[PDB]
Amino acid sequence: MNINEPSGEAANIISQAADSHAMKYYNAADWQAEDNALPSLAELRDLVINQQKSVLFDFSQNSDADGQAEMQAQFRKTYGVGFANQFIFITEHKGELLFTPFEHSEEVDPKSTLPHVAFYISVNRPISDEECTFDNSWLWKDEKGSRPFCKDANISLIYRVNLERSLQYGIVGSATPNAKIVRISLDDDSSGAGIHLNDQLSYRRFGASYTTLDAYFREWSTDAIAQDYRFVFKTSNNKAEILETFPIDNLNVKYEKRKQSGFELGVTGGAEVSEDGPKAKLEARASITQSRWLTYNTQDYRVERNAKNAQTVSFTWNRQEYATAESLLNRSTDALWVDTYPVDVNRISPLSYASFVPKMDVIYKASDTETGSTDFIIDSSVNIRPIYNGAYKHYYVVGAHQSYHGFENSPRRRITKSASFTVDWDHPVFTGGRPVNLQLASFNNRCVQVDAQSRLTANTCDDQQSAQSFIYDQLGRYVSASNTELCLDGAALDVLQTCNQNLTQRWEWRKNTDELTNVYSGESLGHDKQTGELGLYASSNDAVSLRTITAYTNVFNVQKSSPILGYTQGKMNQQSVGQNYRLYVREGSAIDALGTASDLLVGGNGGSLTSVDLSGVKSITATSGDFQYGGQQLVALTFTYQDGRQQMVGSKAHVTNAHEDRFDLPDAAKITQLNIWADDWLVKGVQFDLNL
Repeated sequence: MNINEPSGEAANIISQAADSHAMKYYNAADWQAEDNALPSLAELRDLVINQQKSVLFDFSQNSDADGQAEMQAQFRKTYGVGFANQFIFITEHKGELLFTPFEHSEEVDPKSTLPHVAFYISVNRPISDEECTFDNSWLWKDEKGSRPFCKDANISLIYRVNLERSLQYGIVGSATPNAKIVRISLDDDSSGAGIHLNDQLSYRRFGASYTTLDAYFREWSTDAIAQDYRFVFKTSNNKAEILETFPIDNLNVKYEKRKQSGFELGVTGGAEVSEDGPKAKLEARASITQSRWLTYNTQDYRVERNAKNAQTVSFTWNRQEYATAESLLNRSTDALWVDTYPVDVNRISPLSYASFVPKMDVIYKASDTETGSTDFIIDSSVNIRPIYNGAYKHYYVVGAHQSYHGFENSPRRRITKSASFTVDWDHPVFTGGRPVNLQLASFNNRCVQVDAQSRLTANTCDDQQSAQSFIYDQLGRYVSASNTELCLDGAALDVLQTCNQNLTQRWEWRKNTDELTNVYSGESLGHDKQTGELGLYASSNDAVSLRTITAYTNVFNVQKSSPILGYTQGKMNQQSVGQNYRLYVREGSAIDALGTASDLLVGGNGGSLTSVDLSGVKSITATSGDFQYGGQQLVALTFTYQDGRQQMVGSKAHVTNAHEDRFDLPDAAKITQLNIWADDWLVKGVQFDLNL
């Protein structure tokens, strides 16, 4: 929905864009008239990542402080991060959202199992000719005019940001922290273009406009280099503190190293350590290492780490090798007739002017009970330094010579590009839980959804909609992802209630069923088969179904693998999906064998052969129950396609106490690997690995 006209500045941005066909414009003032005017997370990801559009958000229409805060809060809640800028461009970078906040149209004129929120922030600061203009002379600065000492100078950087939670896990003395984590990185796999000052260093020669005997008489001003590059990380309040950084110690000159900066987080665990999957309560069960790769080639520069306080850290690439104009001289004395450039610019590494790509890793922590918000500020700068050298004449009696000198008091100019983003500590990703939904199984595609007034309804499932996602916490409460202060309460199931210690807010799954029970009363969660309204029931009846299905959602990070459908038994069989994009299966009363190639089937020898086409599959449903021969057993897999067609392998006829698990494939995702558990008779479980 577009309701308001574009601002004058937005019209300039749209018209000046290099690819205007890929533009998508949104005036944030529209949200006051229509809550659905803003794109949902699914729509924004589809536009930005799948369709490769450039989405422009416009906050410039109304400058009211109350309105500014409301629109920013809506943006922050929906997309995970907030900015205090009039405009925000959103584009795709490394499969994630890249935010480019800016103020003026001139700034953009081209002429696994760990739950975490990932995005990128880009800064692009062209440096004007005036900003690299210095006097042509230092000895005679008022006489020789001025010139630009750089050419097409530019700062272009991309910051990787991760919002995540670490739980405490591990042996005493080596346990992971229990803290909310904001991680900011400039790494090898997502870096921007870097900082550029010049393709090659030129110079200009000048002489004294007066006769000289014992005086400076000649000067050379060389194109500028970076005396330093600096990167400062700050916060708006003390809710966050620096926990870990790389660099940790100062780096020396001529340092060549690719550093793996690993950070250990405690997690609720994947399918390997948590058998119950989506039905598992929040509990630390494993630790994972999240690594960022940082390549250093410091050459002329040492890297100095400075921590002003617990909230601030800075990294400065400081010139150490050939750091002075004097050090660049390759001549010391000469006869007076000699007239030549006394400087060897080959002593200046190209990292100093041609291309510099900084790398660093900053990990902030906040307490596990932190609330409110914090702004994170990054100041990236280059200290532009022109180079001046001079020649001094010496006459004694009957001989003479000149000596060469460097000047270090000459002017410098620091150009800084700043960026700031806002983090909500109440974001559900900071609970450490993997988001899940509550699907009303009597319906085909209905999930529990919370509206703005916290009322509960049944809506078409959208696994990227926060209103349909919950966190199954350590007490068995179902905490809403839209508001972590609200919980699903059996005392009143028409509206979410403030989370507390009451037993009516705690839920327990009945093993090997689709039945979710309330702790206080022992009754089961039921839903009306027509309206979807929730209630507590001691049994099913004509109007009410007691079947609830839960699965992992994609509100934080898109799931790259399904949970284990069925059960694990024996050796896991990894099978890659071939170019046919087809599954081969021998079926009967159950699934005898399953495979990706007609010859390569894992399982038993019986059953009737058939094939399943993976093209257009929207979801996969696994049916299990007590088999005619044995206990709990996977007996059927149902593939549902986007057109609505369904194909089922196996059967449900020879089973009792049937229950289902549903795995929904994300859009534009390809199945590439199958993990199949089977004995000599039947297939026991299957897990799907995806690529996005």
